[PDB]
Amino acid sequence: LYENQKLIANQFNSAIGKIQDSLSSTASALGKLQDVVNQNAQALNTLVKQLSSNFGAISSVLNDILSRLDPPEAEVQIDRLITGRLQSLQTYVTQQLIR
Amino acid sequence: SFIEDLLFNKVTLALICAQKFNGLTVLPPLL
Amino acid sequence: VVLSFELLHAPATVCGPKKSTNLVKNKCVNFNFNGLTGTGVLTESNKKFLPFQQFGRDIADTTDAVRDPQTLEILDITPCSFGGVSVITPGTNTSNQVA
Amino acid sequence: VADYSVLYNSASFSTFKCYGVSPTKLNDLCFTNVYADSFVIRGDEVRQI
Ligand SMILES: *[C@@H]1O[C@H](CO)[C@@H](O)[C@H](O)[C@H]1NC(C)=O
Repeated sequence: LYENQKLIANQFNSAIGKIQDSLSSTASALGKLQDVVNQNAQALNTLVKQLSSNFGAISSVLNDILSRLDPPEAEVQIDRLITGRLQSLQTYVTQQLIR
Repeated sequence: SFIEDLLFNKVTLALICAQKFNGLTVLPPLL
Repeated sequence: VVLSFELLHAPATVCGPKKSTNLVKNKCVNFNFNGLTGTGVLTESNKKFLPFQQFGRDIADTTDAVRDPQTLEILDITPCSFGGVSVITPGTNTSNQVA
Repeated sequence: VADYSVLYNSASFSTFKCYGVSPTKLNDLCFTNVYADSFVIRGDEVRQI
């Protein structure tokens, strides 16, 4: 080391510079963090998008079903819709715990 | 640090306020 | 006689003679804008809209933008401000005051 | 404007099956349009439709 101190420092700083340029050049060099953030946000996006599905019920807007049908049949209709949303949220939670 | 700012502005983070309207907010990170 | 009803998102033509009332702003209300039985505060913006339609959807897949059935006017529904409560509390023996 | 509250009130209706929505709730929702298909059928096949 003491035979090559200045050379070591020079190489070190040139390496710092090449790191600067390599990072600032392309986005996909930093890939793991982008992978994790995209996976989480995309899973959450699928979760929130799932609310648009009627799951076999009359519609997806719950308030529309409340306005349309009577409680003695809104019972079964909302039962189907809630069990569907519950299943979707449950699989989301399990995959969230996996990650 | 200098490299840190490159890294911050190179990661794009997320509609987002529409999620808050349906319960599933994002809790703030502690640190 | 069979009365076939195609309830959907469209210009409201025929419905019951329930008494209408004027609007309010910055106060969340249990509005019913021709089946749109949601809740929230009503504001305005500068956005465009179809000449005849009454519904404005979002990525969350719910009605966000509305046109009044009486006077054609652009309205923004933002559901009444809400969040969650976090009861910060020390050990029960330590104290009974909670933040 | 349709007085769907009072149309239901006529006791002549012997087979009143509202598969779409509950009868008393006909009053609130606003219909995009409406089909009114009228005819007369046999007394036996009243519930085949
Ligand atoms: C009473 O509260 C104090 C608060 O620190 C705690 O240390 C103590 O253990 C409590 N007493 C009992 C009997 O648990």
